Amino acid sequence: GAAAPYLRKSEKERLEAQTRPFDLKKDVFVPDDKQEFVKAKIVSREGGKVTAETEYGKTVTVKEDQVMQQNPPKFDKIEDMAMLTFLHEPAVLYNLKDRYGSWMIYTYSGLFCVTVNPYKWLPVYTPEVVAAYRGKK
Amino acid sequence: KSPGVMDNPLVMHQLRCNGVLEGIRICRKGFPNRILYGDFRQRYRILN
Amino acid sequence: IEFTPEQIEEFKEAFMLFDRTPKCEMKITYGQCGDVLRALGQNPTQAEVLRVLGKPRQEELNTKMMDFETFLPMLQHISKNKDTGTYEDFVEGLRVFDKEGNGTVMGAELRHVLATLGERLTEDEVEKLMAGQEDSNGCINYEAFVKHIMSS
Repeated sequence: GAAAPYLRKSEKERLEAQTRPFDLKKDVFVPDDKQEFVKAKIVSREGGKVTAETEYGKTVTVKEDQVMQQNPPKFDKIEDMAMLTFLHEPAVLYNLKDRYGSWMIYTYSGLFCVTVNPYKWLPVYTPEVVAAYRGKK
Repeated sequence: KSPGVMDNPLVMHQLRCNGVLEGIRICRKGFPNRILYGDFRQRYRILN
Repeated sequence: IEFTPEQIEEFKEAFMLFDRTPKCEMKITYGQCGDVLRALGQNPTQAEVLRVLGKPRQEELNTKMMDFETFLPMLQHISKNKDTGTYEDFVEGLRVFDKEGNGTVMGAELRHVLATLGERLTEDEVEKLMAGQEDSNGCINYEAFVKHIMSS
């Protein structure tokens, strides 16, 4: 829908075409220490064993079952969570970490929302916000 | 206890720990808006 | 179409009333164009009011003044409207609330529909619309309600 100022996230998101040619189609999530879960590519599959690199290019032999499928940036920095498709671990992990940092503490993960405590008197709780929100649509 | 700062090792673990994954797997269709049907019917009426 | 001797008197009376001045001048504000026409008997939306406003002003007081020479070409235009409403549109409409075929309406559910969508009423006007008496937990009915509205 249509955006507001910083109460919502940057919900007038774009669809930057750069990201599109990536949906083709053998990229996966590898475990890292630095960020946690990152992006890898299947280069060659030895049947049950795989040779999957990473963002850092180091080529590694892996076992099939670890390979979590990539969940496209079609769900990057939106309000709710709902639409995130391939629901394995890292697909969620990345998305919330960058939500908190992007100043949006609270987030819709359905009704049972997620908040990552800011610890700071953020100027959101002012009666400007509490003037608009009177049984609002 | 620091404002704005985040750690990855901690958050890594915590998102795995608060059943957040499975939590989004159901609460992706789970309605966060919920009111009364009598009202919404009466309030929309002559749109059609 | 043009105004009859009876209609000209109706327009003159209301307009002369609207002239509120210690020294008089014979003008109406564009804002007051609302309730004028209403007292004249024509039932318009604020959309209908602003539609015949010389100035693209919206609601405020202290923009433009209109003479009777200007006001009449307003009235003469307004008379054309056909869709004013009946009773039976409202009966069909208000029946939609039902769940068990009772035609009965709870107080909270009834106040909310008045406030929310449209030109809208306020909290205050709801307090006026319902001030009793002596029915708890806490129902009105659709038939008697509408007929009192039309009755005035």
